[PDB]
Amino acid sequence: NKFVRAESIVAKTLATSREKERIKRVSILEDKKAKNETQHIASGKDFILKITEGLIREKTTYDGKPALLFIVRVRGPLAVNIPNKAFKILSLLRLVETNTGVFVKLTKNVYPLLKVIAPYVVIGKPSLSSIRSLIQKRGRIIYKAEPHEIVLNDNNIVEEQLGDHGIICVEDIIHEIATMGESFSVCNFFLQPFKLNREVSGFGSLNRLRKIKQREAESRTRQFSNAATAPVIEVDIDSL
Amino acid sequence: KVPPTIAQFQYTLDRNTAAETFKLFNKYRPETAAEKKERLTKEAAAVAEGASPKPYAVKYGLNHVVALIENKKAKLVLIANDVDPIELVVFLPALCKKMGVPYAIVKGKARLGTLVNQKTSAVAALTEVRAEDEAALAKLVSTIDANFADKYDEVKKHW
Amino acid sequence: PYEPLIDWFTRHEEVMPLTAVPEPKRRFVPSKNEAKRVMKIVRAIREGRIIPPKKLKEMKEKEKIENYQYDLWGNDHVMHLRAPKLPPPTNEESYNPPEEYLLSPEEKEAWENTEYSERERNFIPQKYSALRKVPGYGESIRERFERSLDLYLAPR
Amino acid sequence: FITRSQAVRKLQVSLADFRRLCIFKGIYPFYYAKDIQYLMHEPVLAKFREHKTFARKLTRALGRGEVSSAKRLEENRDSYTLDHIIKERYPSFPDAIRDIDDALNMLFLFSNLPSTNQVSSKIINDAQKICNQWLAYVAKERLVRKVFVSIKGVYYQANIKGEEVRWLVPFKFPENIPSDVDFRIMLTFLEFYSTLLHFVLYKLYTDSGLIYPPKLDLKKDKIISGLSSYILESR
RNA sequence: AUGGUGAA
RNA sequence: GUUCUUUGUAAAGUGCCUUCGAAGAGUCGAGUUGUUUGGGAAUGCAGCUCUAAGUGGGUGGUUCCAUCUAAAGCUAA
RNA sequence: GUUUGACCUCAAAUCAGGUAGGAGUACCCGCUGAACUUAUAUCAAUAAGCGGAGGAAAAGAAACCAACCGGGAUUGCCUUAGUAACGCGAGUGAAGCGGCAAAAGCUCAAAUUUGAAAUCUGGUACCUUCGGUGCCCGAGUUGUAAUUUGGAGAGGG
Repeated sequence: NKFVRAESIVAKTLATSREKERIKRVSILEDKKAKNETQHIASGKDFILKITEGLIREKTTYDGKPALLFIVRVRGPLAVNIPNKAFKILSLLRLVETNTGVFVKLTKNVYPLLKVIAPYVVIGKPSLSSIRSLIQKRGRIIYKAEPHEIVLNDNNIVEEQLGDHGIICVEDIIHEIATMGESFSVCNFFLQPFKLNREVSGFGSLNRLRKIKQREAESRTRQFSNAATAPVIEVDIDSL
Repeated sequence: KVPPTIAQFQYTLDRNTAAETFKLFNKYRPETAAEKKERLTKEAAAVAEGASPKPYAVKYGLNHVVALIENKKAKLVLIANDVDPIELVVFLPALCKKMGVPYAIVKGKARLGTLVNQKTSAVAALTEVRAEDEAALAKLVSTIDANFADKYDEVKKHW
Repeated sequence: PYEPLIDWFTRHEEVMPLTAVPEPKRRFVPSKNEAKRVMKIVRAIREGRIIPPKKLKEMKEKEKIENYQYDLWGNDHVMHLRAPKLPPPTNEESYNPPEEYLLSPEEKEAWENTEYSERERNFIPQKYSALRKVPGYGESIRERFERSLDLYLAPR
Repeated sequence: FITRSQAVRKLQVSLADFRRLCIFKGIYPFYYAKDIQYLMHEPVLAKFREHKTFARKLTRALGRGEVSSAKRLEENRDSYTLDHIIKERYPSFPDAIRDIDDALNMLFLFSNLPSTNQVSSKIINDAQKICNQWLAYVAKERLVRKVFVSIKGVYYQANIKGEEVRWLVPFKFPENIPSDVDFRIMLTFLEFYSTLLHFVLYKLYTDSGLIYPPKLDLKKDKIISGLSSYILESR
């Protein structure tokens, strides 16, 4: 294959070491917090940061009430190879592919994982309209061996797949996902999470400039705190 | 064949050294016409309704660079290897060596012009650099010296 | 004839420069030409000649949105020009049609096997039990593309 | 007649640009020499030449390594307008109303089309906004007369000034985009129909004494975003 | 001599 | 004359004190072959082998001194 | 990257903005140029021919003239003078100084603006149009903007 230079190897090694140190510190702090040995730590209460357009920063604590969250892959940092600790979490959510997104239920046990995978993904709480549009625009149903991933097309297919829990149409799945329904976990796993199209999706004179501008804006909009008690960063997913 | 003074060029820096030098130079791109014009208009608008430090930029003018050399003010000098009037640049390497100013020969005058918002720049030199890049400037100077004076110590010999 | 050059003159580095040329104050002082240009721009702005960049931004923000804010009215009669014929109405493609329109499997097989763009119908009417059971239609894109092609590829 | 290659050479324009101009002007073929000669005077050709010059200049600037210059060039650039091309093709408003059938069909089809690489999400959002405006105007005027749910979709017929224009809307289910269709050709029609529908909607709102473009209900836009979320005010 | 014209 | 504008830490001139302080090369010149003058030091112009220095070089008379700074250009009477 | 873009070069456009042809020719500025006519000299650096502008043209402010108590752009007249000088026969033939007419000196190259290519051609919208401003593009850094030509000149107090 193509020759590999030393600069890239050194940069990747340093970035991976930094990421591993951050992950180890965050995991150790979270484990101690769960043990209730909060006598000597930087902070005990959880924090969630909301950033929106000019930019305004809002810091709010996290409560035990369940909430709906949407997570989209970001493919970052640039020179950071995904570590095993983050690799397992990504594989569990099958979000390895870029631009992929899925819906998860916000719980106390999920907050440490969200913090661990915070730099790699962008999270937020979408509105009902956004969820409905996303579900009705894209979808996948695995059909019979079953090597086919044909897009969702018929309501009767929904009846055939689940059937038992009254899920007979796409609107039933939309309600179960948006609302804290019993079948929220079951439907989400079978939903074959969406593969959102990339932003620029182009290359050329104008496309290169647009991509450069988008990358420049991404750095300002998204940041990697790298702190042990780094609050979870939330953006307006409805815009996407 | 060609005399020793000719063929002294074309013994440019290696890929890594040239890339590092251009990366360092790209941090001191002189403001283009539009940038300077907008800055001046903003200053005028501020003055209309009611102390910056010395600006840092790469000195590139052939006459300006030659004036900077022979006074020991310049620290690094980049020399194009494709100057059609070769006589304009034949004396630059020897003059720099006599003055002791570190110098290097880079491939293409258009490459020098690109980093100075010009179609073609005969030479590109640095006089003053920010304290942050002072260590980087010294490291680049040492690397250029090692890769040019010692590696190509025979550049001034063997016709 | 061919011998290496000798550094008799370049062997010793020049410790001292060539000419003193005492430095002018402008080198240690902010540029005066820039100040002159700034004063000229200030004079132009005062004389109502140059719009400040903030004023230009404010004016342009109001502008660029006044489009489609004027009535345009308030053509094929030429012998060598013909109007574009519109498509005919529907051909009984109801989601819940009478059982007669439900083509038999033998004729449905012939419809499927036949070539494309030379077919009586682009669809197979079906008897769906409920409205909610109506599926999607991914062939609408192809039909619209064909219509667009025919619009500009019609030798009238 | 003059061959297509001959006409392109006479116009010395790119094949894609020539097709765009032909679609905008409605030329059909092997084309008449007089029609092609007349088409050469359209300002759209000058706009395309300016676009090509800007593209080459921007490529030069980006290759040189000056992002600021490219950004400034892009900011100063302006897109061409189809406002005057509409009038010549449709001298009278009734002609535009009659021809609005294909425009509405294409706009409604593209509104439900998912975002892809070929078409940016901005175009889809604009088409959805145009469709919402049209639906709100139709509902306010109560011009819907015929409904026919079919495999293709629901065939609507709005009696705009008694012209009973028939339009089709596909279902909301996801659509698998085929590779056979070339979106480049469809994009020109999309833009032309978007401009035509913008002008027609403004004219209709002015006739009905309604302010255009109306805003959208934000609280509804977070729940039932669509036709209902687009509030309209008479004055 | 200089500058041109014609021509079994 | 009448006026409307002036503009800005903007420009110019003189004396004093300090530090610097850059001048035209296939060019002069020699050689050689033709032309020019009534010109004895063919100066001047024309082909070509050759081709220099910057307290230097050219033009002259006396063992030194006198004048100028060529190889770039404009200017009404 | 088996790939894109730049620098440089070479060509096309019935593209936009520009100019040379020729005539006239007494005077001017260069090339070229004979014989009659008289004992290399002489008609003669003339006649004719060729090329280039004007109302005048060239030249013009010393690498000058002078050996004096020194003069101080070029130009034309008188004078120097029918002298010096040449040919030593025939003949050819100047110039300094002196008086008069008129008098204006300047523009580049050469040493860094580098604390800011600050210069300018062209397109466009306006106005107070032999032009001015804003914007845009290009020329330029292989040098356009300030000052200086020894009579000096430049950076500072």
